[PDB]
Amino acid sequence: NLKIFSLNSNPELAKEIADIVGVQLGKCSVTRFSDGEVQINIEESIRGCDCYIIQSTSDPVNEHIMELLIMVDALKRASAKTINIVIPYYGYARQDRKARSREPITAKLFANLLETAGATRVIALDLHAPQIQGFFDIPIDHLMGVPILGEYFEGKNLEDIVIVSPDHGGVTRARKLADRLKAPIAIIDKRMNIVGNIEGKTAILIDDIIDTAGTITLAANALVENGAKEVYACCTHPVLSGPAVERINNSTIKELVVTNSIKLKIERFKQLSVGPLLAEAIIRVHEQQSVSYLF
Amino acid sequence: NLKIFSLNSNPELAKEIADIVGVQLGKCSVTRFSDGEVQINIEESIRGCDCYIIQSTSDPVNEHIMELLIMVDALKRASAKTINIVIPYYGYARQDRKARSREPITAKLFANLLETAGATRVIALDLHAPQIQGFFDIPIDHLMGVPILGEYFEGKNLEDIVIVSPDHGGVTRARKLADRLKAPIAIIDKRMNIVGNIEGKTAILIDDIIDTAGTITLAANALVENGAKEVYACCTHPVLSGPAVERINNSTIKELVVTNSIKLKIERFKQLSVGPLLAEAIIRVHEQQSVSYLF
Ligand SMILES: Nc1ncnc2c1ncn2[C@@H]1O[C@H](COP(=O)(O)CP(=O)(O)O)[C@@H](O)[C@H]1O
Ligand SMILES: Nc1ncnc2c1ncn2[C@@H]1O[C@H](COP(=O)(O)CP(=O)(O)O)[C@@H](O)[C@H]1O
Ligand SMILES: CP(=O)(O)OC[C@H]1O[C@@H](n2cnc3c(N)ncnc32)[C@H](O)[C@@H]1O
Ligand SMILES: CP(=O)(O)OC[C@H]1O[C@@H](n2cnc3c(N)ncnc32)[C@H](O)[C@@H]1O
Repeated sequence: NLKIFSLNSNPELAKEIADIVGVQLGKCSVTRFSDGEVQINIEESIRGCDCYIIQSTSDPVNEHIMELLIMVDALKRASAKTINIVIPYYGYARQDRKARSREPITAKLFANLLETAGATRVIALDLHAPQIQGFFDIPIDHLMGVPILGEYFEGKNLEDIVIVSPDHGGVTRARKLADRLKAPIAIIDKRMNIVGNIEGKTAILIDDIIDTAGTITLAANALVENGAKEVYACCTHPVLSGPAVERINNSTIKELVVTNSIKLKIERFKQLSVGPLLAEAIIRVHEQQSVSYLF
Repeated sequence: NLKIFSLNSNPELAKEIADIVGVQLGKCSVTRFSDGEVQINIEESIRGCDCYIIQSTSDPVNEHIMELLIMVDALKRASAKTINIVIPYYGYARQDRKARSREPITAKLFANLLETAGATRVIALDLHAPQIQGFFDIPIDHLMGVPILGEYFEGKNLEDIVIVSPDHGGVTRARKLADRLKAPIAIIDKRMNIVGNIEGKTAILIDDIIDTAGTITLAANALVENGAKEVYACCTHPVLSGPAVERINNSTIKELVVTNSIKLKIERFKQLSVGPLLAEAIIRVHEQQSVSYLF
């Protein structure tokens, strides 16, 4: 049958996914010996079971990566039938090529590591570059989070919107959101110009990851300065490190909308859940049903 | 110790490169048996030599891919020291992810095939997606073509330029060319809107591949209709299949600028050579000098 294990990155999301699915989370202690080495106890036999491990490789990234790899090894040697990795947030996704000399392509190395450890398949959400799906030779399902952010805004009954991409590489994303809301797009062209008509419109800034918030807050204020009626901001993954919160709270962003792909105070925010989406992906993968239906 | 072989895709480019490097192309004939199967005769012993093969996997793509793989196999079994692949145009680079269900990720399979056949390293030019560099675990150098197209436009003394991206996924590229030309950018948003000020400006349309020319010609005419003084168009790889030439010749494109990464009658065009760029790269790879010196 189906066993779901949660590691340490996002226990809540895991529990939420297990409940939506209708099963109790797997019994296992994933602790740390006194020396910081990862210790793993899977307290119930799992021979012949299909295991799903839920882990975001978010802060601290290297610890979550290692306890994930170590867990995969434990399951492989314990005879799991399949070892399915559910990764709500894929750390290192941004290092997807040699942008400069002698740089590692970490997203690819992670992929090689996971396969070497023994992973059977991966279920990922809003990967920074969709080409990362090709970094694996094991099956990998890539879910989009935009439909979730889109539904929330549509329910706000907004009028006169313009979807804004905070930089050059986010235009495709901005376009997927514009499509769903039947709206135009404008882009921030920082060398900080604004390409597109944002005058008197409700601007929605969308990015995949919101990390330090420099570009996003900087872009918001400039949207307002240039005539936008109000600015909303959203992303799938709330990394929010450094002075992010500080910056967001002090900006002109009316509301920051994020998902719980990463565990988290912000004054004007709203966290949407990707629990239902992942749970449903899990069931379909497990009942061998079409996943394309989720798109 | 250095030997360069040309396969059938682009003999001219290969000879040009060898002339710059100063070697005579290696002795081998790649022909067809009466039934269509590749026959490969390597006329000289290459034991211990560093072999570089020059092949674009352009039309007919599957034939060029097979003769390349078969050549790699011949070299491997003939004891080449290294087998270095110079790919000016990487066919199948557009299938870099699962954009819709049950699709293959061909760019990745090609990479897996090349390594399986025995490739040591790859030198590629303007890959459709830079992440394709991470599809390999063998070393791969990714040369850029924009600087070549940029130099040629600066020599036009065009004023009031705007670089235009023909769609959402080409904005980063458009930006690298704008940076060069210290110019602004506009983008075509087809659901066919134009986001950006193109009124009375010389518009330069830039894409990586120009295949059927539907989007590009369609974008040109719309640029003109909306107030652009004149439109130029450029790309690195001239696939130009189908009714491309037909369409280009009949459009308002003042001049189509391409490179010779792919072998080619167009009325207003200009072909620039990537021969010098690839040749210097081969020399630096063989000598183990810095390749990043070239960027
Ligand atoms: N419209 C979509 N947007 C983006 N990619 C999608 C969409 N539809 C399907 N895909 C891709 O196809 C994958 C799932 O499809 P498959 O498992 O091949 C087929 P099945 O429909 O049998 O599950 C997803 O993980 C995603 O990568
Ligand atoms: N400015 C840059 N733009 C794009 N790619 C670059 C840049 N700098 C270096 N690279 C990457 O680094 C590769 C070449 O440098 P490396 O082999 O890492 C180091 P070396 O300079 O020692 O050769 C290129 O093929 C390219 O992928
Ligand atoms: C705008 P992009 O092209 O999507 O961003 C990729 C760049 O960000 C850098 N990057 C990688 N990991 C990072 C991280 N965790 N924080 C900040 N930037 C990162 C990479 O070196 C790469 O040059
Ligand atoms: C510009 P893009 O968003 O990178 O385009 C990717 C899509 O173009 C298509 N594509 C793949 N191979 C191609 C080919 N040789 N001819 C035309 N389009 C191709 C596929 O439908 C793929 O999902």
